[PDB]
Amino acid sequence: MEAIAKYDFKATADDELSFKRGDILKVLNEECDQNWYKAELNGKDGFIPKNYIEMKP
Amino acid sequence: VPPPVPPRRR
Repeated sequence: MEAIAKYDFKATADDELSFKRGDILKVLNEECDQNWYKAELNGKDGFIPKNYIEMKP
Repeated sequence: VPPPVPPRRR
């Protein structure tokens, strides 16, 4: 899924990763939280909130 | 002012 950050977000944990308002993410998985997506950025992969991004699968 | 982030604990 083409994930696009609507806002600037700094992770809160080691499992999560940061993005700046406008990053292009790569959603590799989603199979639990209807609040956290496991996407890819900056040579890393982690959890990101669905309310801080505009989804386009 | 970005949204209130969800509680990341299921």
